[PDB]
Amino acid sequence: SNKYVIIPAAGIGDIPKQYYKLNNGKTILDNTLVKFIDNPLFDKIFVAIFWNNSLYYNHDKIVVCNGGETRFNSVYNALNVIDERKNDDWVFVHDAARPCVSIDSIIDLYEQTKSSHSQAGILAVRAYETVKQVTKNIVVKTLARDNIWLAQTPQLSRLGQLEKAFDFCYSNNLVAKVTDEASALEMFGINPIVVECSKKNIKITTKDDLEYANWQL
Amino acid sequence: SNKYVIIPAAGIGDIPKQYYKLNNGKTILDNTLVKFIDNPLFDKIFVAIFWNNSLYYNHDKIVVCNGGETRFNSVYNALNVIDERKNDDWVFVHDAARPCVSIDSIIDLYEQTKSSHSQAGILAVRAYETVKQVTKNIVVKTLARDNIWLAQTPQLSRLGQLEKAFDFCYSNNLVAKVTDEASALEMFGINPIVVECSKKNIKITTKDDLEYANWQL
Repeated sequence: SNKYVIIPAAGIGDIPKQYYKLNNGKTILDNTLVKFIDNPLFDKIFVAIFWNNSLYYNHDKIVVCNGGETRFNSVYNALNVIDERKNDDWVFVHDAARPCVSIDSIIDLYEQTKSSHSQAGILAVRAYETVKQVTKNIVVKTLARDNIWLAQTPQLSRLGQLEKAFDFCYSNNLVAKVTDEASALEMFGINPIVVECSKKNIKITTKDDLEYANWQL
Repeated sequence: SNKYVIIPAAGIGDIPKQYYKLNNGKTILDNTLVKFIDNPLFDKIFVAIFWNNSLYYNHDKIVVCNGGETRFNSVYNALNVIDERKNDDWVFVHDAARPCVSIDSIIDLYEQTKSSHSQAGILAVRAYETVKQVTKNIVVKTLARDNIWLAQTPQLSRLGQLEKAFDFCYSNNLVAKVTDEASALEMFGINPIVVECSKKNIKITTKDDLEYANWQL
């Protein structure tokens, strides 16, 4: 089957953070697109968001499409733009700002997911710190240990089932409750496997993990 | 009032990970003890666990005491060993393996906590990644966004109320449900404030964050 990557734009929730030339004059989005562009495992990459002058990519593998109100919508759109898509194709949804994901992790994810009952999987890191929930800088609830992970991307699923979960969530107005790809699947009744990546795989939100990203290399 | 620091041993759950000379021949525990040893804000530090030959500290500010079956117990013990303790003293419980916490954060925590209704506070980082819960490497549940933080230490509380929460949790067999200091307080009916630290403040569990720790410096 074919392997597709969807890379969403996100501001949820002028000049998106993803046009940020970080180190080596290398745009934060472009550095991410690299690991999938230069990899024959991925057939097409759907970048959803004036992209003429982004500009680094009017590349063969790259297909641009219309981002939406939310991450969910951008991914939904991207799915809807995959012509000649088949139920058994593969979709990796990935953060525009994670150019630190390792190849070993992506491979582990694909293989393990491919042999799973679910046919869905996410990269994830285990949570050893206590998860709290907070209202107005006050701790309102706490989570009992220990089966807790923070989800990292790529998140991977067979295409057909992913589209059905998305249609299900959209048509039932569960979009706001949707956070990652896995949560859409779970609401649809599909529970993805978890594949441990490295804490080195982080999303670039702050100036601090930007530093981590540079010392990363 | 007096400011006490409790630093627990933890293996939960021969030669504890805390006798690990990391960089500069500087033991992971010792590097942590540094930020509190060399700071006049802290009056005494209780290190709970053959400590003669640990060895770097038979120091003035340092008091050793008997660690327990769990982190809860080690802290409980340490509380019970604070002679001349007063209800309005302060207790910072801190991870033996976080020598990366910044002074600014500790100060922010103390001040904000001191002027709060709770008189308890924790350092914390916001969670932007989706929190999952997992059984047998399979995602069983997911958390709806977005009021989610991972708790980091120090965790800080007035002494009296902390002892009452601990007595309450012990005497009601809630110890296994206890994860951090804040969770003991919450079960006691006290909700701590949250003070945002930096993602740079991490616990040394892996070889990867050990690398982060060295590039940290």
